[PDB]
Amino acid sequence: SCIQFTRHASDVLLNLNRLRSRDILTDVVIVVSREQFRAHKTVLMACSGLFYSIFTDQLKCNLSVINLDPEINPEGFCILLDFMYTSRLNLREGNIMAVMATAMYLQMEHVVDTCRKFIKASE
Amino acid sequence: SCIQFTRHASDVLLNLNRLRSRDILTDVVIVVSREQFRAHKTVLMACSGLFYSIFTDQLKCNLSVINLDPEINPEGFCILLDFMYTSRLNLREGNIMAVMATAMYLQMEHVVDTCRKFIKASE
Amino acid sequence: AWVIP
Amino acid sequence: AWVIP
Ligand SMILES: CCNc1cc(=O)[nH]c2ccc(Nc3ccnc(Cl)c3C#N)cc12
Ligand SMILES: CCNc1cc(=O)[nH]c2ccc(Nc3ccnc(Cl)c3C#N)cc12
Ligand SMILES: [Cl-]
Ligand SMILES: [Cl-]
Repeated sequence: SCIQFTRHASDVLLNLNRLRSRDILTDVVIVVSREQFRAHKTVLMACSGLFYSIFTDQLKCNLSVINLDPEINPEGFCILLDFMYTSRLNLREGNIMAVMATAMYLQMEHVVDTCRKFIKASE
Repeated sequence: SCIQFTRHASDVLLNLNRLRSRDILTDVVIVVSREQFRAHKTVLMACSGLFYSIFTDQLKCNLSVINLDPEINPEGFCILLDFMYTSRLNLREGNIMAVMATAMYLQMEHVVDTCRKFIKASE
Repeated sequence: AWVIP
Repeated sequence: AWVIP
């Protein structure tokens, strides 16, 4: 018998991104080839199969720093982190290969899907 | 130049609610007349003016337990906590007064708005 | 906003 | 789903 407020989920995400901007209650640093990105473990888990596996592990859930594979591109990661917190993906000819490789590693299937479609269209 | 994945925000909220169900990375207990509710501080802050003020305070941000005013109804709080994590509000004739009073205390304006409208319609 | 889901 | 926002 519930009623639903259409904008609620987007408003929550907007506020989570504002907390990230303001570095409020961020609880992990993701290190990508020495570039560092502060984030909230719960948002990362909610968006990525890799982070869901990492932060549900009984030892890794307590880590304050996570180092990604050295082959991961920091710009690709930055673009995906922004997508996690905003639903908007800054996909460009110059970054699509890195974004797709990063999304495959992070296990973000919808992103991998749109990257494949954009690449196939340019062939 | 971004593209946007329409369902992303709702999918993130669905996953945050799954973490809450499974008590994964919950970091606060809200006590309402001895009833206890586990939650994520970031979701509470993202949904409520009261929790935003509490968890941005330099001392209160570190508390693992928050006690609400004794006049707050635990069922009203439970209904609002479910709304925070799902966008669905279980508003019924038997709970609307408690839900509205709780939403006013929690500073959730959209909820206070729909409660006022539903009450005005029954007058 | 509010709707019947 | 993907759209132009
Ligand atoms: C918003 C997009 N999300 C994902 C996209 C994707 O392509 N793959 C995902 C794998 C896992 C998760 N996260 C969960 C999956 C199932 N249960 C829980 Cl409790 C979580 C959490 N937290 C999320 C995604
Ligand atoms: C999703 C609905 N949210 C709210 C509803 C409401 O009626 N009142 C609100 C007061 C405050 C906040 N939270 C914020 C406000 C501004 N900046 C930041 Cl960083 C946060 C956070 N976190 C949220 C709400
Ligand atoms: Cl995705
Ligand atoms: Cl609200």
